[PDB]
Amino acid sequence: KSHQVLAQLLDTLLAIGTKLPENQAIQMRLVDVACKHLTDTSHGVRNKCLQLLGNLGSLDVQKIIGDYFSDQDPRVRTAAIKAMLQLHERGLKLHQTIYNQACKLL
Amino acid sequence: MSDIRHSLLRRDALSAAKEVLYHLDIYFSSQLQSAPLPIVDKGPVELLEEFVFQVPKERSAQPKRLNSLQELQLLEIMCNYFQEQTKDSVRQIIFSSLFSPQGNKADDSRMSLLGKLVSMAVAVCRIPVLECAASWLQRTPVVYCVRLAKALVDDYCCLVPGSIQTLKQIFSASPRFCCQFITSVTALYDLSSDDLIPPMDLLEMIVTWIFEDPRLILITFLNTPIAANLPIGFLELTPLVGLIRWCVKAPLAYKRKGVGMDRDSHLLYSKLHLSVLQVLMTLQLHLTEKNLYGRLGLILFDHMVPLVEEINRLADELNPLNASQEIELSLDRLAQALQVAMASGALLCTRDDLRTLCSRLPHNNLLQLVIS
Amino acid sequence: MSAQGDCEFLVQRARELVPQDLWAAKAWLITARSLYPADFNIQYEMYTIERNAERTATAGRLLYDMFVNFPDQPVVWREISIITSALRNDSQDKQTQFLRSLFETLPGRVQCEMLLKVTEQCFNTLERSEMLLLLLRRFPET
Repeated sequence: KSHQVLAQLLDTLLAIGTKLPENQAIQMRLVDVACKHLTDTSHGVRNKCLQLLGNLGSLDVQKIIGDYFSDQDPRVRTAAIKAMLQLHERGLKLHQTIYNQACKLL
Repeated sequence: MSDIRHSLLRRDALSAAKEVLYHLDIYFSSQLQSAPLPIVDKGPVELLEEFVFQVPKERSAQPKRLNSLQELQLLEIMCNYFQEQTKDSVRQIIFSSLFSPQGNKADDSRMSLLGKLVSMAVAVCRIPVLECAASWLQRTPVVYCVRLAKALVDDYCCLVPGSIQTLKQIFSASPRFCCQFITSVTALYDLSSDDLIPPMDLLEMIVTWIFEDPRLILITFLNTPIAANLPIGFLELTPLVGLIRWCVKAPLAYKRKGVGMDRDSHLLYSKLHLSVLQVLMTLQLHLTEKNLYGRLGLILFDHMVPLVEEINRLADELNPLNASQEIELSLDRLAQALQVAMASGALLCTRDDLRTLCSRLPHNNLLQLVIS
Repeated sequence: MSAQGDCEFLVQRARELVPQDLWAAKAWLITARSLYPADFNIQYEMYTIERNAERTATAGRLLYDMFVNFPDQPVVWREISIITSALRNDSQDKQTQFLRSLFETLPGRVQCEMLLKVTEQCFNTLERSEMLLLLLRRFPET
């Protein structure tokens, strides 16, 4: 229930996922549950969910992360942009549609 | 008619062609119902020559107006009239002189004008002209019709970049013309020059034909029985064996005697040959239970023998080392086409006709296995 | 002509060059007489098992003839039945949707007819219950 414990558990889940990157089904479960808790009112929970989506993700996820470029909390917006950047660094080819969304954030 | 041609030639500013079309329609109103096939009437031939080729009934006569721009306007007006004439007589009279002989002193200029007018009419969506074009090769000379169709296709695609898609759209809308263009394509695919190798636009047109023109081929096959070595032109759109043999042997025959275009396009030529073979097999499957008749069996009419001879001519000089695979592929494709044609039940001989024809074919393991 | 063994050898050779020479595949799989049905085991099935539009029609018409001649290919029906239970999730993901479509690409009636053989021999309680439910859903009065 609590937000600090939920965020810390999401951190733990991120650690477990990074410990097993070769495992695919585990990462799909992890991104699914990150998407599930992505609507929490706590900015920390959304930050950790976006970090999970950035470090772990099929390469849909860009749209899910892209939706949170309009989040009211600025640090959630930074977390979403960093998640997209980390997705790109992992090898994902981002869409041109991200350009207009990022242009508004400047 | 010289007098009618002279009377209709006046007022070239969009009025001469209209008057000529009206006179031709009045003259051939009964002809539109009696026999509106792709034939050239000698009465309106002079009018067509005068109002389009700028040449009256006399070959050395004074041209209609100053020609060029006036001639172009007359051609446009005549095309508009023929497309909206709602009768095959006018379009046939205008265009049929291009390849079907008319026995006239000015028949060459009339033929050039008819070819230009037929190209315009095909581009102006004159369905009756394109539909009659299929019937043009049914009884008139096939070499001249193939040459005219090839010239029109080259003008549409080779000379005009990007207009090939419009030609493919017209062929889809006029499947009779698309089916009649298969013989012209086969004649123009002798692999004796760079233009003989189909381009990317030609490949797209071939794909469009395989998707749609096969229905026209089936309709034509249902219209009349599949004859073996018909008079001077059947236009059955079944030159699959010769086209496959030419395309597969293009990197071999072309290299033997341009060569680089066919040699570098080996993958593209193989893909086109495979698509043509698939289309032919689909057509044979469709025309298998249908009354496609026997006797002929495979659609060769001695063209398979000419293709085998052409392959064998180049199979002895420079082929055995440089392009043995191409010759083997051509022989295998011809034998596979013959076998698949016999798979439709038309060829009622497992090895009788094969011994009659395929015995003289070149040496190939796949072809020998398919034959036997 | 009539050399059925030669026809089978030609079919095998075409299968060997199937990834490159697709024309011989069509010419051999559709070659009537001789060892035609004998060659319609991996040549026609390759088109039937393809992920393209061929599986929409070839599998629903050519595989039925093979099943009538020899009903020994129940793997497809079992795989479709297994995938059906797991296809109700990850709809947004492309891989799950692609797998579900590949499983269900065959006609429903043809799939039920093919799986009726497994249904009769469904010794497993779960398999028998699933088969009975599928039969009831396809035909309530069956």
